[PDB]
Amino acid sequence: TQSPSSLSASVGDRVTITCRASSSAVAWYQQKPGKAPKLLIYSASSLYSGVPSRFSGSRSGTDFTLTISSLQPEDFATYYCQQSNTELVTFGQGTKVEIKRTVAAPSVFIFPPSDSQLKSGTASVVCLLNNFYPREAKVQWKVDNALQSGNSQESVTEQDSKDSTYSLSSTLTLSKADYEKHKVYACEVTHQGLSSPVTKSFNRGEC
Amino acid sequence: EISEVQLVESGGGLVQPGGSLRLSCAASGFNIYYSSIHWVRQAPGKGLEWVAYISPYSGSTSYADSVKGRFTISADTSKNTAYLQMNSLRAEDTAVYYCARYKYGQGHMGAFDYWGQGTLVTVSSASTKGPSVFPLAPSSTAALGCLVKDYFPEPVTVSWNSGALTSGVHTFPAVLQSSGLYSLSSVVTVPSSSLGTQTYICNVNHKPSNTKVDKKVEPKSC
Amino acid sequence: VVRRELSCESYPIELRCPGTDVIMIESANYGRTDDKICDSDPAQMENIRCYLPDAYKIMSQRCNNRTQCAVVAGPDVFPDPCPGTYKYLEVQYECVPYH
Repeated sequence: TQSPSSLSASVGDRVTITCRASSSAVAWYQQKPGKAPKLLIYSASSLYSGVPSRFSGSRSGTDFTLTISSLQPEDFATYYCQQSNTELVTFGQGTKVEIKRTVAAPSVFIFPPSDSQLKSGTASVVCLLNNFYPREAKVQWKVDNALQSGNSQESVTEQDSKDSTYSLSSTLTLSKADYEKHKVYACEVTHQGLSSPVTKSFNRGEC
Repeated sequence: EISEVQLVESGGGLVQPGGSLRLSCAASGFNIYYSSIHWVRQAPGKGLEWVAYISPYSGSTSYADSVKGRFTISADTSKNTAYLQMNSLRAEDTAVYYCARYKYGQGHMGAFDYWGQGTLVTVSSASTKGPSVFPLAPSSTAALGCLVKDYFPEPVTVSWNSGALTSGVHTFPAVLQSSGLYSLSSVVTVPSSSLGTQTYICNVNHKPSNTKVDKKVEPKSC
Repeated sequence: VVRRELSCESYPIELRCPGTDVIMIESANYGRTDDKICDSDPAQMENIRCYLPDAYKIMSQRCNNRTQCAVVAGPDVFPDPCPGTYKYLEVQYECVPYH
C-alpha cells in the first residue's frame, strides 16, 4: 500500500494513466477526499452510467489505460485502477491529479510556546508556511544554530480552492527543561519561490 | 417505501491492539446472493487496499495475505448482510473500511458500482482525552492561530469566531504524535492594523470526548 | 419471424408481440452454453453444457396464447440445473394471429 503518485496538469490537458497491478478485467475509479470512490470505467473500456464522455479506456496487450480527453476543473482528484488476479483483487497505487499554477513564495511565520503550555511541561514551537506552490518545500529547525532532526512534525494542506496553493505547519516539540536551556529558535524555509532561504527567529525571553 | 440500491455499513469504532471488532454491510435494493461482496480499506493518506471478498452464490472466499488468519468474511443471505470479523487487530489495520458490490448480469466483470458510506476502525492502546488549546500570538498582513494538542480520538473539527472566519483560514490535518495522541494547528491571516480591533476566538469541538473549547488569541506584552 | 430474448439469472425477461398477437414459444433454455455471456466470477461461468429443456414447457405454459409474457430467471420459476454456475434464460418465439 503506497501513497498516491502526483501528476501536475492544467485545464484542457490530456492524461493517459497505465495500470501496473497485474483477464481483461480492468476497472478505473475516481475518488475525491472524504468521499467514497466512484466507478468510472469497467471491463477495460465501458463507460459507466452518468460519467462524462471525456473519460475513456483502452487495452493494448497487458497495457490497460484510462484517458481523459480534456481536463475539466472537477477532474482533479485521485484515480485508481483495479485488476482481478485469480482469487485476488489488486488496486493500483493511485494518481492524484493536481493543478499547475505560477510559482508562489510562502509567507513564513514563527510562534514561540504559550506561557500556558510551559506550565504543562512541554514546549511547542510552530512555523507557518502560507500559500505557496509548488508543494516541494524544506523546513529546517535550528536551536542556537544546531540543525534539528527528528523532533518536529509537519502537515500540509490540500490545494486551496481559489489559490491552488498549499500551506504547511511544522511543529518543534521540546520538554520545558530543554527549552529553558537554549536561546535562539529559528525555522529556515527553502522553496523555489524564494531567491534564498528565509529564516524566521525569536530570542527566548524577548516576548 | 420506494426501493433503491444502497450499501449501509455498521460496526466501526475504537479497538485496543489484539482485540476484535465486527463490521456489517447491509444490502438494500438487490440480493447479496447475486453479487460478490468485497471489503476495501484506505488508511489516512494512502491508497486503496482490498481485504477480502465472499460470493454467497458459491460461498467461496478470498483473503488478503495481510489479513489471512485474523480476518474472516461471511454472509447471511436471509438477512441480506455481509460481515467482516476482525480479530487480533494491529495498529497497521487502522483505516476507513468500505464494503463494495459486484452485481452479476451487468457486464461489470468485477467492477464495484456501489460502495458503503464507510466506517472508521482505530486500533490503538491509548484512551480518550480532551484536547488542550494554546494561542499562536501574532508577533510585530499578520497571522495568528490556536494549537489543539494532546487529543484522542480522531477526528475533531475547529472553527474561528463561531464559523464567521473562513477566508484565509487554514485548518491543518492532524499528525499522530509519538505519545499516540493527535495534535493539529489552525491558522488565519489578518491585517497588521487589526490589533484587537477584530475579535479573534477559536472554536474547538471534540465529538468522541464531548469536549468543546473556545480560546481568544491576543498579542503578548512584556 | 423468430424473435430472441435473453436475461441473466435473477433478472426478468419480457416477451412481447405487437397489437393483439399471440406468443408462440419456439425455444427456451435456462442454464449455460457460453462462457462470455452474463458476467459473473470466472469459476461460476465454467460449465458450458448446462441445459434445462423443461424451460420450453414452463415458458409455454406461462406465455403461450398471450400478448406479453414475463418471467424472472431464477429460483422462483426454474430449479437449479447446474448448481454453482450462474445461469441465464434464452427464449426464442414468434408472434402469430389468434385462432
